[PDB]
Amino acid sequence: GSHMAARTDNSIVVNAPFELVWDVTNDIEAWPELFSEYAEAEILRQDGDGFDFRLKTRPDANGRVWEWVSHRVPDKGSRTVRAHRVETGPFAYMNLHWTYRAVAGGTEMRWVQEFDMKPGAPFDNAHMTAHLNTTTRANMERIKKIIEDRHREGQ
Amino acid sequence: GSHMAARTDNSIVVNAPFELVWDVTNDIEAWPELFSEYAEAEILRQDGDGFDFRLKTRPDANGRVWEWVSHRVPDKGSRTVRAHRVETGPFAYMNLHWTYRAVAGGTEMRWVQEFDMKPGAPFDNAHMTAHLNTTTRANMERIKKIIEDRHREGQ
Repeated sequence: GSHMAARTDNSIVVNAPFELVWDVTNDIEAWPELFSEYAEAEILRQDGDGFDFRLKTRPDANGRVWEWVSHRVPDKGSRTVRAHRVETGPFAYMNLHWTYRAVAGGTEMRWVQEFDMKPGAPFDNAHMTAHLNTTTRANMERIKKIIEDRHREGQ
Repeated sequence: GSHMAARTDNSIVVNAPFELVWDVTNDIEAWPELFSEYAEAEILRQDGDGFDFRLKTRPDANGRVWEWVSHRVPDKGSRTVRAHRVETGPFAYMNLHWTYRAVAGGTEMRWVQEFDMKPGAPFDNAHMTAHLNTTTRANMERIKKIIEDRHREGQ
């Protein structure tokens, strides 16, 4: 039979210039602090064009933990980032696309995820879509707050 | 006439492994967030063995702001970092030495600063010593808290 793939599309404006928002959000070493969702973020190797890194989440409200490896390709020149899952997990596939658009007073981050769950996975498209929206919004809001706070150079 | 140079010696134990404490404290991009004292931390160039970077403080209680360039040389293999001021400012000289010692449950950071103020500088050895101790302790405590918090992988 046929079915539709899943997708998430979230945005948030960070009151800081592109350079800072880009540098912070792409500083993998800081991810476990920047993202409340990530317990670990380990770069495994630099595939030249991009890199492969392992991510592991902090347990969610139910105690579930996710861990996977993804190939990430940042492209500062194009103010864009793309990545996709490479392991055999519940996701048939999962790819990401981040854009950083200049707006009055800051940078608007837009994160898009396109995926499809394997049949029988603990989470189906509907459930995972809800889970990802919740965590993504939480992550983007924490990141906004952290960046804007460090961006203040006064007292 | 003769006089004695100044020195500060501060320590704090961070409940995290060397790798994490080292990586975080040497991630210059994160300094404006890690250190409440730094408004900016910009790497200017990589002098091969080390690098030169510009630092600018957030105003202190009196509204005073410091900005300087220093040559920093991290040496992970030796678990040590050394740096020194290169500009013509109120400091006749200022050099730093950080050590990371393994202790039960964590890493003890020890930061030592050796310096001497130029005569006529707004701050003399005594005043600057007090200022540096206050800010250093504040910085080390914030860093301890941040690292230990991100180090927790549970809920």
